[PDB]
This record gives sequence, structure tokens and C-alpha cells, in this order.
Amino acid sequence: QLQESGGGLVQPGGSLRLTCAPSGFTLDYYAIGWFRQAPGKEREGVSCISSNNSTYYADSVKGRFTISRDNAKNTVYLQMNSLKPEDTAVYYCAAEPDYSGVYYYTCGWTDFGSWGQGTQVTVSS
Amino acid sequence: LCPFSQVFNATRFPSVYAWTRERISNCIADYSVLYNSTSFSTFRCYGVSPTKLNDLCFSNVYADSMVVRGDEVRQIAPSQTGVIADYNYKLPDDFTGCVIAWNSKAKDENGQYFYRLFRKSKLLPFQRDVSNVTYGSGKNDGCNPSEADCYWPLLKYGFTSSVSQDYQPYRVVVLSFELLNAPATVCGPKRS
Ligand SMILES: *[C@@H]1O[C@H](CO)[C@@H](O)[C@H](O)[C@H]1NC(C)=O
Repeated sequence: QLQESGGGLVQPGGSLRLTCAPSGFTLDYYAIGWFRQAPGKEREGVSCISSNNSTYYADSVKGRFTISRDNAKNTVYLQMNSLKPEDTAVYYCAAEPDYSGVYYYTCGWTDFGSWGQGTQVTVSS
Repeated sequence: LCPFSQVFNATRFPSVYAWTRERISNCIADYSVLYNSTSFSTFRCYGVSPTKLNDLCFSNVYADSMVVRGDEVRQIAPSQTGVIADYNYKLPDDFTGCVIAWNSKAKDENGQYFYRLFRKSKLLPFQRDVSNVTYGSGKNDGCNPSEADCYWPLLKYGFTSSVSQDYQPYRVVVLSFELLNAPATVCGPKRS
């Protein structure tokens, strides 16, 4: 079970910090990903981090988004800076056990079994 | 250049319980040209950096392939739980290789595909079980399926045209790498 916070209404170029919070397990030996789903379109992977601390980012967010794990504070936060309207969607975080370290060439919904409910992110003026 | 086309672009794929193995040998393997198929919902590797694959050499590479459900692709990975990873296709904890998957509803919807529900025990890593003997819950196996507590262990997937992506067919190919004290048969571009 995953609780997600930090989304909301932001002007183009603004900042947002999405939080993902586990209940009932530790994110130490887990991999966590951030996913967005625009209206109609399919869940695209935004950024993922494995227990390796190896990361992935979609090409469209590379310079602007940053994933980070706080293995002591059991939080995984996505820093969303330099926001664009294209970034408007519902953002879910996902978690999969990762007892051996994973390396992502891509990240997809097919890589996780546990999901959050979503936070709405809107970039407009 | 390794014959990756014949594995991934193959017209037919196996049922996961009857997964097929293909041997990649005496060729150069540019995995980065394999990537460029943006159809790949999944492309994760274990025990090797995917950037560093271009400079590695292996003594033996295998390409296993199978058709499972979208929400089962996560089970095709080391050290995982589920009906697929414990009765159909298991990977070692120290697995060294890559797992690639893509949506195949175009070719495998309305397809005769199966998976094993019941088994006496969990598969050893890389084991395969093609048995179609009836499973007895509390009973002895080989019992009559018309009787109660007796089931056929292999069940069709039912890839109907209305299901969610979590239920549609996905084709998976698992490249497994190993290098022992033996000559190299597969190398990347940098280390030909
Ligand atoms: C298992 O055996 C039964 C009876 O021979 C057959 O109807 C069924 O198709 C078989 N399933 C397989 C081979 O997957």
C-alpha cells in the first residue's frame, strides 16, 4: 500500500514535489517508480529507482525531474521542477520487491505489482 | 551480428509452461540496436549494467520465450513469487541477464495459450514441466477429472478482446548470460 502526496495546480516553469509513502513494508529492498497517466493515454513511466540506487528517467523529463529515496525516512520523493503543460496528468507511484538489484533500460507498468491511487498534477495559467 | 530478429520477431511463441530455449553463439550482440523497438513495455537487466553490455563477453547466451499476462510480467525476474514464477518459469536468485516484454494482443488475442495452476512443488530455477497429468487436491494424482477435487493442472489464458491490459497477452523473451572458464561465443561491439 502506497500513499501519494504533493500534487496540485502549478504555473508553467513552477515546482512540485511528489511524495510516495509506504505502509506495512520497508522501501529498503524495494524498487519504486513514478508513473503518469494523461486523460485516455496509457501509463507512462516517468522516473524509477531500484535498490541499486540505479535510476531511469523518461527522455522528456530528464533534466527537470529527480527521484530520491530516504531509506531512513521511508519516503521516495519525485522533485518536479521546470514544469511544462505536457506534464499535466495523474501521477502514481509503484513498488516492487527488488532483493537483487534491477537495472532499467526502460520502466513500465509491467514492472510493478503494488500501486498508489494517484495525485493530480496540473500545469497551466 | 546475433539473430535477435528470429527470437523477438517470431510469428509463434510458446505457452509459458512449455517455454522454448534458443542458443545465441558465435556472433556480436549490440543490445542497443535491439532496444530501438519502442514496443518494449519492459526491458530490465540483472547482474549487468545495460550500458556496459556493449563491452562484455559471455561463454553462453540463452533466449527463453513465453506468453504470460500483463500483470504476470513482473514475475519473470529473480527471487519472485507467483503462479508463473513457482510453477511455470523460475529464475535463479543470482540471475545474470535481461527480461524483455511487449504487448501481443495483436497476434495472440484469441490464441491457444496455457499456464500451470497446480503443482506438487515449486520449480527449480530454469526447470520446465510439460506434464499433463491430472492433479488431486487431497487425492492422488491421475484421478478422474469428472470426480470432485480433481483438476487438469493446465488452464487456458482466455485473452478475450475486451479485457484490461493487465489481462492481455504479453510476449516475454529472457536473455540469460553466463561466462565460465570456457571460450567466448558472444561479445559486444567494443570487445569483438
Ligand atoms: C491435457 O489433456 C487433455 C486430455 O487429453 C486435453 O484435452 C488438454 O487439451 C491437454 N492440455 C494441454 C496439452 O495443454
